[PDB]
Amino acid sequence: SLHDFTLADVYRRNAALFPDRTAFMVDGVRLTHRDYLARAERLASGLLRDGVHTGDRVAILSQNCSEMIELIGAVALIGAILLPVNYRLNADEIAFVLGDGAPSVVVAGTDYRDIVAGVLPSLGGVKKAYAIGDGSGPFAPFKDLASDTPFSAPEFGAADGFVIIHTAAGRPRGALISQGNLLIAQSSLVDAWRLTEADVNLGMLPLFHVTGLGLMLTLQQAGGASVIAAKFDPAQAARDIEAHKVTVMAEFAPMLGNILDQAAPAQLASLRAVTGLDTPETIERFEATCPNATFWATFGQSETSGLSTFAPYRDRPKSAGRPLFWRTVAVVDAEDRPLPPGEVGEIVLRGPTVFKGYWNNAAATQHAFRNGWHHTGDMGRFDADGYLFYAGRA
Amino acid sequence: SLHDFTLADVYRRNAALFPDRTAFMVDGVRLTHRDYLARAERLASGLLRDGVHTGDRVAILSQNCSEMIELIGAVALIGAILLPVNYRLNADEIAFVLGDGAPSVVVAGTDYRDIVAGVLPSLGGVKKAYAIGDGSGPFAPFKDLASDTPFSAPEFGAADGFVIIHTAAGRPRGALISQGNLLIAQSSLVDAWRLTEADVNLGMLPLFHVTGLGLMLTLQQAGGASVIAAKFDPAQAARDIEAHKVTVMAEFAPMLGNILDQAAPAQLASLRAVTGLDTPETIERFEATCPNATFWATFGQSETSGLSTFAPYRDRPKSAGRPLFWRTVAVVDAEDRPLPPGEVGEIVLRGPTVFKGYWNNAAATQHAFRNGWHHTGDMGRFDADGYLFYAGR
Ligand SMILES: [Cl-]
Repeated sequence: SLHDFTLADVYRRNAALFPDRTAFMVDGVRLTHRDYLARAERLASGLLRDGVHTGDRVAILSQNCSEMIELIGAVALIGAILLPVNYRLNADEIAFVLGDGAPSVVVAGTDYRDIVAGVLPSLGGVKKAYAIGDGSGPFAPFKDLASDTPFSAPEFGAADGFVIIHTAAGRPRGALISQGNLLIAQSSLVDAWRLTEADVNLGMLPLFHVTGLGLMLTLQQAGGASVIAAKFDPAQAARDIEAHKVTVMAEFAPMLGNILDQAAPAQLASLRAVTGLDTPETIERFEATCPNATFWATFGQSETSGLSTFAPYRDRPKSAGRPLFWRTVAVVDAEDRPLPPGEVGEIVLRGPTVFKGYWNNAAATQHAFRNGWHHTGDMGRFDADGYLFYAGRA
Repeated sequence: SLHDFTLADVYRRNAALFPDRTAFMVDGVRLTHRDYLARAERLASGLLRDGVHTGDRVAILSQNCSEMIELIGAVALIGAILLPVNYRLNADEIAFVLGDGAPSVVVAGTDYRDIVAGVLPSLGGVKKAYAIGDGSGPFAPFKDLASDTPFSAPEFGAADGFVIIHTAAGRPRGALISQGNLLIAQSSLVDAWRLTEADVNLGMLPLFHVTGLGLMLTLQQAGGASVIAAKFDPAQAARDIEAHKVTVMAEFAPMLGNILDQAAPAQLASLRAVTGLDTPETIERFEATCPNATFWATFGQSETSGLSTFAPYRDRPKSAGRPLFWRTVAVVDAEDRPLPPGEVGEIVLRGPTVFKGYWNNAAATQHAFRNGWHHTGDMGRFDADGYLFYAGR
C-alpha cells in the first residue's frame, strides 16, 4: 500500500490541487474535482454497504452519463472491478458478458432496464441492482446506492484488476486491465500532448470502450476536464468544441470527417491534438483546416491498455507511430524471433502496459503470453527509424 | 518479467529510435545511444564472467568519467546494485560504506587507488578489482572488464534494488533505490520540462549523488544527452552551455551564481530550465539574465527517488513547489494524522517513488515506514493551493 498510487490517489490529488476546476461537463451540468471526489466517496460507501469487496465486479449497461462517470470512480476507490457492457450487443451477447463477468452489483441505464431484467435471474451472487431514472422492476433507484457512512478505503494495490473489457473474438473475450496498467499507459499521453489542468477532452466515444474510458481517465490524471455526451452529433460536437474550448479528442472514422463537414474552421480553433483511426484523406483535410492542430497516428488495443505506438502523423504518414516509453514493441515470426526492419510479422509487446490476462480463459491468456511476449493478434512491420506500419490481423 | 520495463529497455529503446544521437559528452568524448548500448553490454557480459549475479553489489569510488557512466549501464543490464561511494568522505567512512555494501566487484577511480587498496583486504566477497585507466597493484585496468561473449541477460524486475546511496544519519545510512523507483520518478521531470531527444543536460553534480545520477538518467530516458565533467569550472560550464546547447541543469548554490559571473548572457541562450537549491537573490538574478528560462523550486531526497515536489519558482517563490504525479504528499502529526493547510508538520510520502528501504538497517526502515507513510525527516507546511514550504530538519 505504501508504494501504491492508484486512481483513488488521482481523485484526491485533483481535489487537493484543482478543487474548483471542472472535472466533467455532462448533460448541461458542471462537476468539479472537489465535488467529483465527494460523490464518488458516497457511492463507494454504498457499494461497501451492499457487500462489494476488493476484486468483485460491478456491472453497468448504460450510455455515457454522470451516473456512469461517478460509478467508475466509486469502483476505483474500493479496488473493485468495473464491467462496462457494450450496449451495441444483442440480448444473448449481453447475457454472456454479464454471466462471464459475474458481478456482485448490476446497474442498468435508462434505456436498458428491460434487457437487464431478463438477464438478472440467471445471475448468481448479484447482491443489489440499480437503475438510472427510477426503480421500475427488480431495481432500486441509483440514488439509493449512495451512503452517508464515512468512507474508509479497503486495502488494494495498483496491480489489482480494475476493468474487464470484452471484445468479440467467436465468443466475446474479457480483457482484465489493472489501474496501474491504465495510469502508466496514459502518463505517456499526458506527456506527448503536454496535458495540464487547463486541457479539455471531447468525450464522444463510449465509456465501455478502451479509448473512451482511457481518454477520460487521461484528462483526469492531468487534472483537466472531459465534455461527455450520451450520443454523437457532428454539429453538436463542433458547438461543444467552441463552447468548452476543447483542446483534445479521440475519434473513429467517420466522426472527424462529419465534424469537418458541419464545422466552421473558427469553431475548431481551440483543438490542439487529435488521434484515433482515420483515412489519410480525412487526416490531411483536418490538418489543412486546423493549422495549429496535430493528428496523431496510433496503434493499440485493450490488452495493451490503449495506445502502444504514437507519433504526429506528419512525421511518418500512414504509419502507426513510434513505440511509447514503457512499451517494448517488436515484430516477430511464427516462433517469436524478432524480424529485421521491413519484414511483416506479429506485433508483440512487453512492459507494464500489458494487461493482466483474459477473464475466465487460461487458454487464451497462455496463447497471448507465449514466450514472454504479449501477442497482439496483429501484423505489422517496422521501418529503419522505428515507425510501425499496421498490416492487418494475423 | 513480461510486464517489466527497466533501464535496460531504455538503452535498447534509445539504440532503436535514436542510434546516432549523443548519449554522453564526457570531457569532449562523445558517446551515441547505439555505442553506449554496445559498450554497456560488453561490460555487463564481463560482470557476469567475473561472477556477479542479480542483486550483487558493484562498487565504484570515482569522480565523474566515461567509465563510471558505462558501468552504471552494465550494472543495470544484469540487475546488480551499484554502490557509488561519496569521494568527499574520509578513509574511515569509505571503509564503512564499502563494508556495508559488501561488493563483489570494486572499481577504483584513478585518484582513489590507494584508499580502495587500503580497504580491500577487509572485504569479504570481492571477486575482481579494477582501476580506471592503467592497471596498478591489485587493480586490473578497467579495459579488462569488457568481454566478447555475447551478452545474455539474467531474469530481474524493475522493483529490484539498483543503487545504494549513503547519507549520514553521523554514521552513514544507505538508501536502496530500484530501477522502477527512478524511471517512474523521473518520468515526471521529462513531462514537466518537456524533455525530448533534443535536450541536453549539463551534469555538474557527482554521479554518486541522487540529483547527479537522477538528471543523467532522466535525460537518458528522454533520449537526450548529458555533458558530464570530472570537476566544476564556472567558466568552462558557460563555454559548454554555449558549445553543446545545454537546455537543462540541476545546480547547488553557489554554482549558478558563479556561472552567471563568468558567462556572457549570450552564452546562456539555449538554457530553458534549471532546478536545485539556491537563494532568491540568485534565482531572480538568473531569470533576469535569461528571460526564456525558468528556475524550478523543488524538494526531494534519496529515499523519494529524487524530486517529490516541483513548480516554477515564480508561481510560488520560496516554496518547494507542488507534489508531482505519482507522489502522495502530506504533512503530519507525531501521531501521523494529516494536518490542515497552514500547520507545520513532518513531510510524508506514499507511492512508487518511495525507495525500497535502508540497506541492512531494518530499524531505520521500520521507523521510516511507520503507519504506511514514508517519513522524510523534514518539517514543512502546505498552503491552500497545495504548495509545500520547507521548514527545516
Ligand atoms: Cl498530494
